[PDB]
Amino acid sequence: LKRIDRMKTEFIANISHELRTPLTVIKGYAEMIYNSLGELDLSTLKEFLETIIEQSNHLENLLNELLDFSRLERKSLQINREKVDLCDLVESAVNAIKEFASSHNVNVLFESNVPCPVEAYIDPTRIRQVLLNLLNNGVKYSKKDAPDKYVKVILDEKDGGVLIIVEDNGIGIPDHAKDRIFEQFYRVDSSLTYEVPGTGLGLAITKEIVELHGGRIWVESEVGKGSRFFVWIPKDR
Amino acid sequence: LKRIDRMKTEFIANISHELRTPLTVIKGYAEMIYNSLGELDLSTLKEFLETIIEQSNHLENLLNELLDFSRLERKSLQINREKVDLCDLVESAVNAIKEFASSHNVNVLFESNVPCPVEAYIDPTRIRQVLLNLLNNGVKYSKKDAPDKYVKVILDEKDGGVLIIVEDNGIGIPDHAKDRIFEQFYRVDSSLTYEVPGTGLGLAITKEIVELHGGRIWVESEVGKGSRFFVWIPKDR
Amino acid sequence: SKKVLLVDDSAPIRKMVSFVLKKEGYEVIEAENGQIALEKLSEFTPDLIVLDIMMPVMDGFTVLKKLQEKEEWKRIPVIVLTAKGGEEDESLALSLGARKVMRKPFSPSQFIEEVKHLLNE
Amino acid sequence: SKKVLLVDDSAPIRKMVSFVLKKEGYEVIEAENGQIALEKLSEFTPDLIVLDIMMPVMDGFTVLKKLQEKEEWKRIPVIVLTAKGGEEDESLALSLGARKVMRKPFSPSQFIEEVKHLLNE
Ligand SMILES: Nc1ncnc2c1ncn2[C@@H]1O[C@H](COP(=O)(O)OP(=O)(O)O)[C@@H](O)[C@H]1O
Ligand SMILES: Nc1ncnc2c1ncn2[C@@H]1O[C@H](COP(=O)(O)OP(=O)(O)O)[C@@H](O)[C@H]1O
Ligand SMILES: [Mg+2]
Ligand SMILES: [Mg+2]
Ligand SMILES: [Mg+2]
Ligand SMILES: [Mg+2]
Repeated sequence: LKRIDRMKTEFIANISHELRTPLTVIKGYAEMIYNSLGELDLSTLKEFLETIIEQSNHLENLLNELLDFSRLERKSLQINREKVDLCDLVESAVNAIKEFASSHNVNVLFESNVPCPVEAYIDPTRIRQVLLNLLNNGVKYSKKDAPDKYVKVILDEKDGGVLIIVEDNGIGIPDHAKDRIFEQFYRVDSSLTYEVPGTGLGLAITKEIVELHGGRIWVESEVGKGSRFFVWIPKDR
Repeated sequence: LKRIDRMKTEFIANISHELRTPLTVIKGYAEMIYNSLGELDLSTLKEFLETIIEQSNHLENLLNELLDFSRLERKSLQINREKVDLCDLVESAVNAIKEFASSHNVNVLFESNVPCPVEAYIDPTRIRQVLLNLLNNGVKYSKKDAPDKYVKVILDEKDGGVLIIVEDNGIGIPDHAKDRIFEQFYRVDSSLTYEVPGTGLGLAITKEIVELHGGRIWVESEVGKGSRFFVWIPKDR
Repeated sequence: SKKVLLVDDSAPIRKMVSFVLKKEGYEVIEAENGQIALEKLSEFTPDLIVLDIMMPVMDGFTVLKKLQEKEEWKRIPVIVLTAKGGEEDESLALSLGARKVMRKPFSPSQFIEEVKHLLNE
Repeated sequence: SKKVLLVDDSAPIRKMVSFVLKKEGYEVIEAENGQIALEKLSEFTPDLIVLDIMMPVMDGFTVLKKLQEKEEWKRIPVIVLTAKGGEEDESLALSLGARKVMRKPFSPSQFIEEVKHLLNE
């Protein structure tokens, strides 16, 4: 894992790119107001201040994600388990990615193979974060011209625990990267050459969360066609 | 230089710390306005929007510094030289650090050993950035209880070029760090334990700038007492 | 009222940029990625394209390149509006027919000035 | 009107926090580092200390510790207002006598609520 230092330096630039997206909005609307003081009514001004507050919240979160990363590398993150219904947990996650998936005309689907009161002893916030990460990547890495772009959550329970699959007809993942995509800061060359927004952190965070539950995450995909992400979480003790 | 990976991970947390300082101001004033819509007059509102715009500019700059870092590591930064009067260049730099040095009751002093129309063929913006970095560190790392805290710029020309010294009666620098303080992401343990704001980038950037002029930078200091930074820039061709 | 194709993957940016553009009386058509953009270009010609670079599905450079290889598209003025710092990126975009390149974050007024300059040429 | 010692190394924060505090009629005394703070404490006792952690010259924890070792100082209520995320840092500050710990960025209203709660105890 030497070449890891070459990854961390490409990440610095990627951090500036995504941090300056909400900053654009903030400095934008703020200048809009500061100039159009007469023209603006004091009720659209409210609408404008709202989005500044919300956008400064978004970049607070992007920083929080950086901390939670270094909270896992430094190895101190606590996992607060409880009994949750995964059916409504993933439904909440599917509903959270609605507007993002709509934009790029990606269909979000949830399918359960086993009757739906599926309960498990897991961290409700941390598992959601895993779902969102995978779901997002599903949308983020969809094919250029594929008639119907979709992301599919398949929820099943078997093999001594619960099994979650996140399927997409997307750009697929090459063989040499099938393992390395879970490394910190690792992005597949394609993401770099085709200017895809990203950090290389999502999956590294995701993996550590899954394995802190004593579970496992892997990927089965072929470069042209479809990517499937497998998340397994054990149930009994 | 293996342990460099351990430094880059402490930097992630340090980046969040300094980025969320101007963000505090932005989300602050923005909430102040959004709530006190009636109470606020439309002329203090101007004063408030101004500082939001200026503070979002400050964090734009903090991101710019991160790029310019990875612009030197990736090795593409162009140096645009011209003939500048260093006397007024450092005076501008001394005047730029006025309010910061005042705060922590640090005296900023400029002294020239050679008559003052000192000209050199150098990048006016990049050298200033070096001056500011050293000057800032002068203030940033001053002694707890030293009657009069000072930072001193001594400008002289000798030894085949121009010699700039930045002196401070500050916390000093240990022997093992005398060389390593110019490495990327390197901060002396003291900076970490005593919760001093910083990134570990300043000097790494500074060094690369100095050496792109074909110059050299070193430090002579003793841990208790005083630190002197030497910047040498050659003149003839 | 002229028509503008706004191409960017950030809704907040689109919503913001749309407001400044519509304030000057212009009609705005939004596209969230490079492919969406090209689909909308096939069934109408806008007076201006405001173009982002880093997007999912299709990036701005690909768009720039695909605009060039068509006669009806290569004459449409394009402002590149990107969060990318580089001088290589600016130079590339210009060589692919982009008129102006503006770095994010930007001044909405100066943006408006530049939009008007290209719509009155 | 109660008196508050505002300790922080960022002028913009001080200026902002001062505005919210003075809006509620309070008198504000500003300190830009841990040492400045302690100098001002020796020649007056405030009703509240708003304290930053990461500062040059002297950090907030050092302050917290030096406040404890004096009788006239260890009863003054302290809000720690820091850009540091940690649960270890919150716990440490509390064990050093800090009443509340608030993470930056924060809500100026909730801050004001917490200031009033400690000044009416
Ligand atoms: N569904 C997917 N299809 C194709 N490639 C993917 C998918 N998910 C992840 N990848 C690749 O794995 C890398 C790591 O993923 P992640 O940790 O989420 O980083 P990023 O922030 O770049 O998305 C991505 O940069 C991308 O190249
Ligand atoms: N004038 C000084 N006195 C004492 N220590 C210093 C001084 N300047 C720099 N240092 C040490 O060298 C490290 C590297 O400096 P710099 O690159 O500016 O990083 P930082 O962003 O932490 O200031 C600092 O973290 C500090 O520990
Ligand atoms: Mg991701
Ligand atoms: Mg520095
Ligand atoms: Mg984009
Ligand atoms: Mg501070």
